[PDB]
Amino acid sequence: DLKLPRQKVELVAPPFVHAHEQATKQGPKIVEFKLTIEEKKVVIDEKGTTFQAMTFNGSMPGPLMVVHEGDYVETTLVNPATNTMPHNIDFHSATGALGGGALTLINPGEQVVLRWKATKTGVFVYHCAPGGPMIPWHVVSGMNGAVMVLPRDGLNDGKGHALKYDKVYYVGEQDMYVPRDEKGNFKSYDSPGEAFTDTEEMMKKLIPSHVVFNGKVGALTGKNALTANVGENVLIVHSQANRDSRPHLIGGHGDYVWETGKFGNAPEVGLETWFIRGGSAGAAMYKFMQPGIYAYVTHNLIEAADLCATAHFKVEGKWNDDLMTQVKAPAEIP
Amino acid sequence: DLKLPRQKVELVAPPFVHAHEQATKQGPKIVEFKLTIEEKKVVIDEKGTTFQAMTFNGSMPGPLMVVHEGDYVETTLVNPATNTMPHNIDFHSATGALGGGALTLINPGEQVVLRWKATKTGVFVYHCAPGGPMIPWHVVSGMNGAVMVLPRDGLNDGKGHALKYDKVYYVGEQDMYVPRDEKGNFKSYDSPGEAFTDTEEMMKKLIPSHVVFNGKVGALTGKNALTANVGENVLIVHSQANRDSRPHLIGGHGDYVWETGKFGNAPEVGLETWFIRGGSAGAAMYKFMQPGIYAYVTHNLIEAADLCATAHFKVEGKWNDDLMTQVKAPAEIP
Amino acid sequence: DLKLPRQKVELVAPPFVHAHEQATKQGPKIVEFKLTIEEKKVVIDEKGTTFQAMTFNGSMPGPLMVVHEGDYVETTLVNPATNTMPHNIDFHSATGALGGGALTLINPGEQVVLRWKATKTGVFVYHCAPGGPMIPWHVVSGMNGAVMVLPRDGLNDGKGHALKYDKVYYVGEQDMYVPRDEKGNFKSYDSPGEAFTDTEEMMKKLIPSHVVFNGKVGALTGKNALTANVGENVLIVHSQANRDSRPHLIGGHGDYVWETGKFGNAPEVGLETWFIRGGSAGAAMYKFMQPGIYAYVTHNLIEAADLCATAHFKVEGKWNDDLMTQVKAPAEIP
Ligand SMILES: OC[C@H]1O[C@@](CO)(O[C@H]2O[C@H](CO)[C@@H](O)[C@H](O)[C@H]2O)[C@@H](O)[C@@H]1O
Ligand SMILES: OC[C@H]1O[C@@](CO)(O[C@H]2O[C@H](CO)[C@@H](O)[C@H](O)[C@H]2O)[C@@H](O)[C@@H]1O
Ligand SMILES: OC[C@H]1O[C@@](CO)(O[C@H]2O[C@H](CO)[C@@H](O)[C@H](O)[C@H]2O)[C@@H](O)[C@@H]1O
Ligand SMILES: O=N[O-]
Ligand SMILES: O=N[O-]
Ligand SMILES: O=N[O-]
Ligand SMILES: O=N[O-]
Ligand SMILES: O=N[O-]
Ligand SMILES: O=N[O-]
Ligand SMILES: [Cu+2]
Ligand SMILES: [Cu+2]
Ligand SMILES: [Cu+2]
Ligand SMILES: [Cu+2]
Ligand SMILES: [Cu+2]
Ligand SMILES: [Cu+2]
Repeated sequence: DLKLPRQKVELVAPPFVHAHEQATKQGPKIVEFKLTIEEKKVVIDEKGTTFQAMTFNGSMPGPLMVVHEGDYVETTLVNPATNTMPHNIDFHSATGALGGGALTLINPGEQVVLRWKATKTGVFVYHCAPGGPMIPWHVVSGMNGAVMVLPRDGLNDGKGHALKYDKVYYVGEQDMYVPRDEKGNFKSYDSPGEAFTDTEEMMKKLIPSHVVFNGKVGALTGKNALTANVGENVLIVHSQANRDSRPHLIGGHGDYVWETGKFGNAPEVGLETWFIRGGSAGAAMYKFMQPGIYAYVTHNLIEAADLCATAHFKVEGKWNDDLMTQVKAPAEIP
Repeated sequence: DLKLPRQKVELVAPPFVHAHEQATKQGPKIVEFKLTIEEKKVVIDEKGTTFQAMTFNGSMPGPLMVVHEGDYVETTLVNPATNTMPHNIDFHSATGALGGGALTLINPGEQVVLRWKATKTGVFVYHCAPGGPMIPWHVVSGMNGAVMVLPRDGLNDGKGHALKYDKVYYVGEQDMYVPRDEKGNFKSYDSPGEAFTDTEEMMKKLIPSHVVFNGKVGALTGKNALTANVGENVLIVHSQANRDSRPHLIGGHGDYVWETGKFGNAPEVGLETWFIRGGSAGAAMYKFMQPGIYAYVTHNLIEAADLCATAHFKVEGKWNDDLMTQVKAPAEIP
Repeated sequence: DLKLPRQKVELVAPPFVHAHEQATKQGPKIVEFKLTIEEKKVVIDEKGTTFQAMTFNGSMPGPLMVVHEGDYVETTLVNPATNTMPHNIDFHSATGALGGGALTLINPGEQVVLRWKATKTGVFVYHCAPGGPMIPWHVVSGMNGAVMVLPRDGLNDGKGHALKYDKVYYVGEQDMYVPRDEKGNFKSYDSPGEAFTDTEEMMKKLIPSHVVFNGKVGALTGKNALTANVGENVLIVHSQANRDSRPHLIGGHGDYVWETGKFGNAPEVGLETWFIRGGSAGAAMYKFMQPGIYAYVTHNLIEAADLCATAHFKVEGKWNDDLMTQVKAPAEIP
């Protein structure tokens, strides 16, 4: 009975985001997405530690879905027969039926189609939630992503001025719980099922072994560093489906920050470090002023440097000596 | 010398709240409350784990006290001779004498009467605080509740519009520290005193064994689920006297949220998950749009599903297919 | 080429703050500071536990630096030959080069001079960040402080009214990780280098042994209690470079709070407890209304009472019985 135009989106793997308009003259449409669940053993660190991951579309985090307020989001969720467990999807952006979870439980070999109306603006978590103790387990195994619901007029600063980003990145942070054997090495498992008992015991102690961006230590460094140029306004969407995080751009700021992630609220300005509550997404925009390398971290520095939670930006452009200068290089003390 | 009318309140056990007006034409009064401390061994989980609780009025949390700005709150605190320890009360809503703690220390067999002027609006924690290492121990043993100080004109959205709730619930979250014996079973103790040494050792490691609403795993489920109807605006007051929490209504939102809990500040709008700082209360209101079961959790999902921190709402009314619909039920993949 | 007047500041040890103007008619200047790194073994608790500290200017936290928006901050960082490690400095208030860290790495026997323009108002962390796993280690060893960048018109409430403080204190909170030996006693080490392996292993488990203000349990109690008088407006700057905190003034409030610490945002009003995200500074002002002793804590009460995180205020003036009174002193129950 819903007679609106249909638009398909081709999702892209994080940290990139599929093409979209900020402000739009389009009216509501039914925006069609497909997510295909993949359970797979992956490597999560430079030492070769393995992990029984469970993913939407093969990635941790799942891809960012972008729509506008008043759109209808129609998702085909697919659980191929090559998987071992039931799965579903809960959208924090949606209203009713446990976010959609109560309507989307699918066994291996099945698919389901859910539609929800995007009545709330902001960035929001989505995650699997099959029931009971499976809920945390599927989430901390990687089954979480985000969806961004933009105002049709684009973003604003709460004082009448438009805020337009030149690019957007999606940083999904994942707390992981990898058990150790008696001598202190990380364990490997043959299936998610086999990993479950030891993983749950560790989970209940509330200390992760790894905290990573984009699924692996170092994922967003080297060839895969984030990039910008001086003068570019970059939006960084950050999600954490289970545990708090405190993002910080080393050498920069959050010029405009929605730490609770919801665009009906004005952004805060000029932040050093912001806070993503476990179970949410937030967003920060920054206009780069200086070239060079920046690190984007959670500012629990133990997590950042020792447990995996560091990304880099490589920024091109001209150095601004008015903003910062080395007046005297390192020299022997007089 | 204070010549105002006196009004007695009959407190009720959480999650319910004693009857009160939102907006009022009454001027200030002296509002009289009684709290009677009870130390008691209770069951906190479905496996029969026991716990040496210490409570105001027999409940965890202690009952919600509701007054208006400019009222005077006169509390008779009673420590019956059947208890073993000294106790007191600190109101975060009050000014002076460590919140009242320095004026209310009572041995078993004694009572005291404290009056404080409600000069600050919002929801606030109250808790026992007898001195030194006893302070955390009495709090994490259950000796905490909340008090709500309403504006005399009721709540507003910060943009001129009244916000009236149809009902209010009080969810008190309790971090508990139950030691285990060598083979890994929870220990039982004959008295709070006997539980103290092992409990303190565990407390200092900062990981709870249980995180519960209303004193027990499953307290706010089944016959004791929270309830609403589609179209009802429900206020949920959430407190945590010792440790952070991140509330989330699964399948809903926080339409208007005071996460720091203080009504002199405008609410934020349209939240997915909010944050209650340890040592505070916050409040969220939501107008239900869909029938069915909702879960109200802390969105550390390990705490929610595995350590006890899940409540349910059962909501009656008509399903709204515009907001959400299952377009295609689970089916075999083509 | 920068032709502005130069002004030297004599830094003072926390919790005190060097003399400065709130509102000023001065235009921009180059404000000159010196920080001299000291590695030293210190006592951190009343039991005599020792700790391999690394400090700016000999203190934990490092001293508060105060300037105005648009000033240039020129810091001479000195690493004497008596130290063992390289060190640097990252200012969260600065733009570029990892906050200055990429321009300030100095070996023992060297110094460097960095200048940055104070373009962002608020309170901000500064900390050492030499690279890799050294970053958390130097920070949690004590190498962090703060800088306050005031508006030239002083502070305001966001509604047109000036907020002038009568005094300001700087409370730096430090999470410390002191390993234990087999029988459960804290270990002592002969050098920071020797402490590193055991300290890193503990750090990665994310539970501190101590959480202190001003470098030691009890530092801000007794002779060294903070002080005020009834009617005095006190600003409390609170920093935490690595881990979250939840400040609370027991018996008081946060009348005006910048919990994210940034003066381009209006303060929140009337808070009980606020939240300092790890990697940030925040600020709260309170006008004292009652004499007596107050405690200033993190409201994880286990951390406050058992791990070290309690300061006192001693406040002089006249008791206000309208705000609070003991109606009936402790007496036997009728
Ligand atoms: O060497 C036997 C001795 O080792 C312990 C660990 O201290 O257990 C190890 O050996 C057992 C027998 O091979 C294994 O099953 C166990 O998993 C391993 O830790 C003791 O329990 C045992 O007495
Ligand atoms: O079987 C004795 C042996 O067991 C240990 C634990 O490994 O201690 C247990 O037995 C002691 C004597 O009964 C108890 O006091 C103790 O509480 C219990 O754990 C060893 O310490 C002991 O050598
Ligand atoms: O008494 C020897 C016995 O003690 C253990 C600890 O259970 O190790 C202790 O003694 C070793 C030899 O002196 C020390 O190196 C070690 O540091 C200390 O804990 C056992 O490993 C050993 O069998
Ligand atoms: O070696 N097993 O944990
Ligand atoms: O290189 N020393 O001045
Ligand atoms: O068995 N005692 O912990
Ligand atoms: O039931 N299978 O389409
Ligand atoms: O006794 N060494 O940890
Ligand atoms: O001192 N008893 O009332
Ligand atoms: Cu799943
Ligand atoms: Cu969720
Ligand atoms: Cu008590
Ligand atoms: Cu308190
Ligand atoms: Cu250093
Ligand atoms: Cu930093």
